[PDB]
Amino acid sequence: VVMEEIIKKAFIESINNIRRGDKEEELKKIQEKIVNAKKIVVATNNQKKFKVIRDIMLRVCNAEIKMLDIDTRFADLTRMPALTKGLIALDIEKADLYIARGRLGAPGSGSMLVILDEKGRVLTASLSPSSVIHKEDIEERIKKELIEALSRIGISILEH
Amino acid sequence: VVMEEIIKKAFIESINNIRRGDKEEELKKIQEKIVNAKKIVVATNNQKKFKVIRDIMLRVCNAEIKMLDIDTRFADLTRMPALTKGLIALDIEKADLYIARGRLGAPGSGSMLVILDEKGRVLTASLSPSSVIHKEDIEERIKKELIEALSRIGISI
Amino acid sequence: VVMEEIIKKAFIESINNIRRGDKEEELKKIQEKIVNAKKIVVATNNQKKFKVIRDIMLRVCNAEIKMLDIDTRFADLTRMPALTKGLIALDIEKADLYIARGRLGAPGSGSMLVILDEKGRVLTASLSPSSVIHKEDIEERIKKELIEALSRIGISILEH
Amino acid sequence: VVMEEIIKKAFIESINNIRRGDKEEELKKIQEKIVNAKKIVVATNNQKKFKVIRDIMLRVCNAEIKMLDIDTRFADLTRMPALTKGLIALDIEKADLYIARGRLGAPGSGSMLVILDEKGRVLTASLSPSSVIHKEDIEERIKKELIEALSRIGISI
Ligand SMILES: Cc1cc(OP(=O)(O)OC[C@H]2O[C@@H](n3cnc4c(=O)[nH]c(N)nc43)[C@H](O)[C@@H]2O)c(C)c(=O)[nH]1
Ligand SMILES: Cc1cc(OP(=O)(O)OC[C@H]2O[C@@H](n3cnc4c(=O)[nH]c(N)nc43)[C@H](O)[C@@H]2O)c(C)c(=O)[nH]1
Ligand SMILES: Cc1cc(OP(=O)(O)OC[C@H]2O[C@@H](n3cnc4c(=O)[nH]c(N)nc43)[C@H](O)[C@@H]2O)c(C)c(=O)[nH]1
Ligand SMILES: Cc1cc(OP(=O)(O)OC[C@H]2O[C@@H](n3cnc4c(=O)[nH]c(N)nc43)[C@H](O)[C@@H]2O)c(C)c(=O)[nH]1
Ligand SMILES: Nc1nc2c(ncn2[C@@H]2O[C@H](COP(=O)(O)OP(=O)(O)O)[C@@H](O)[C@H]2O)c(=O)[nH]1
Ligand SMILES: [Mg+2]
Ligand SMILES: [Mg+2]
Repeated sequence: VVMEEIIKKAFIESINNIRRGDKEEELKKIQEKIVNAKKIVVATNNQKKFKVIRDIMLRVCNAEIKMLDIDTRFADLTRMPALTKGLIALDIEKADLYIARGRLGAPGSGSMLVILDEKGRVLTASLSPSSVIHKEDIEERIKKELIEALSRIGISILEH
Repeated sequence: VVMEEIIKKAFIESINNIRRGDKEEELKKIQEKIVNAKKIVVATNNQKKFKVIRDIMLRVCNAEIKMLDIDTRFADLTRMPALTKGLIALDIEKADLYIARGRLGAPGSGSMLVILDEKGRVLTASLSPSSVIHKEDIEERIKKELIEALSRIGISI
Repeated sequence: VVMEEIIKKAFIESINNIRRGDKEEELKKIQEKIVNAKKIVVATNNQKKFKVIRDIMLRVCNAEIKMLDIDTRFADLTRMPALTKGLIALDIEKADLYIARGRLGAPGSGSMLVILDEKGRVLTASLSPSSVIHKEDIEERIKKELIEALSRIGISILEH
Repeated sequence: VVMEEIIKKAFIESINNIRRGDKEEELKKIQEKIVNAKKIVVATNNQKKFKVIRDIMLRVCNAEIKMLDIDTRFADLTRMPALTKGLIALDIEKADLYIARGRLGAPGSGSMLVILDEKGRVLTASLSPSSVIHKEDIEERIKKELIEALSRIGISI
């Protein structure tokens, strides 16, 4: 069943006041979109943030993965920089998923990593404190944010 | 030093390719906005949700804390329901801080708890998976979400 | 050539600070999207708005055109209700274009008619005052809105 | 009565499915916020957009009026740049009214002039076609946009 249909049903539940959380069928659909993706676009500058994310994604899918270099001055004055980044990618490349990483909200708010589908829907995301608290190397943070973003919707990065 | 000024300095750092992450002064300003709020709106009309959140906030600040008048479940038809719940609150009550908890994104995407300031800025947030994964009490979950949203910007219970 | 590439060119003009207005290639692409649509969804439950819109759109394209079948009234709790409606249609139906009409922003701000494509981009739009001021039948207002929305991006609705 | 309270009444009409169009009381409130503004910010660092808009607003109010120190061109890669510009002004400046002018949506979609209040709500707005269609100077178009935005909410010169 198409994604549009599963979503119309969750919306009807809410109108009729009987919506009692996320459903199994919904999680399954999000899993499918991710593992069967054919094209993925990652929004970063920097050839080594790209490498951490590409090596993790090749473990869950058989997709072509392309970097896209976003002049970030055009995202970091918006209300929600990471989310802005993914949508910039959405407008200028055809793909099945878009992954981006940046400031969550107002300055001092820390990090967000987010995954969008081909219509801009937020499928999953992950968060980190300001580096002034967690004090980890940016590469190591990206790894953890990705692994948790995949696992909270049911995709394990371990051997099957 | 007022919030407008701190954000201007951060914005001009980004214009000049000098921004190297969140600064000390930015964390301290957020911390202050939260511990010094005189009025907090919880963007909900479910009494269970309201109660866990009111009781926790009462340990970090000294504010009047009220729930909303109308059902925020109608936010569940937008792209980012939790976010929408905050902005609904902001439209219909004056307050220094708005707290809202709902679905993150599309159906299946789990939870988001977010804290907004009086102009709708996003100060901090935390996320959980769908409950069919974590299998916890909703009151337990809200409790862990709020504690993490505070500790990540440097407030400890 | 594809919409992603045309938008990329425009984004690279802004980055390089030589973006001195919309380009003819941009207008042509938007016209083409509208003229060649096969499926259109009108994000309304009002049979009177639907009819003005369907009778006008049939003059410029040869598409299947339908309305939305869940309640749209809850859009009126959000910041930009006409927009929200278009995005609710996007999320629950497959189509090449979405057309919505509602309140512009805050209570008292009048009406917006808006047109989105399959990825949620805003292609064109038009406004009316509150009817406390303009005082006209709704059908007449819908008609004028749609006509201006189409012609400001270069689609003539007249004889020929 | 305050804006929050007028907005809550309208939201309750929608929930009970009795809302129609705009109310008289709502128009008067918006009129009153604009005519009595003490501080207006024009969301731009371009002097030419600033003068046209400053000159028109002085025909309807007695506000102090300012522009910004930073360029708002950095909004032009978002989905709705004119909106984004207004929100960038709201984040770095306290005012009663914010006025912004930019692209409506996607490239080729024309222009939008938009007015926000102190919490970011959209009060009124005006659109033009791309200039390759209308062919007029930018100072003339901005002048037309602003005059229509005020008259559509009932403020005339
Ligand atoms: C993950 C998710 C949250 C959500 O919004 P909420 O207002 O937080 O939750 C609506 C209902 O969904 C169920 N639920 C949400 N979170 C939880 C949870 O963490 N543990 C349990 N047991 N149940 C939950 C409860 O019945 C809630 O009352 C909605 C509407 C959704 O579709 N998915
Ligand atoms: C939290 C935050 C993130 C952010 O955007 P990003 O693209 O993720 O980071 C831009 C720079 O900000 C710093 N930074 C962000 N997160 C981290 C991190 O987790 N560890 C380290 N060492 N540094 C980081 C790095 O120097 C990056 O090169 C920006 C732009 C911001 O203001 N705050
Ligand atoms: C319609 C449109 C507007 C727009 O942003 P703006 O800040 O309003 O204008 C950017 C440049 O686009 C040109 N422009 C915009 N509106 C006009 C106009 O009404 N008349 C003329 N002659 N030119 C205009 C000017 O060169 C502006 O400096 C952008 C960035 C865009 O891509 N399209
Ligand atoms: C200006 C405005 C519009 C609006 O939403 P809409 O879907 O555009 O219109 C809602 C109802 O308000 C009335 N109405 C709206 N626009 C018009 C109009 O232009 N002429 C007339 N006669 N009536 C109108 C009709 O009863 C509509 O069905 C809402 C919900 C609002 O609060 N304000
Ligand atoms: N009797 C009556 N019903 C109305 C009027 N305006 C709207 N309605 C009802 O409300 C429905 C929704 O219309 P509207 O909210 O404009 O549609 P939307 O564009 O889907 O939001 C209509 O189809 C009518 O049944 C009116 O003036 N009189
Ligand atoms: Mg309606
Ligand atoms: Mg003919």
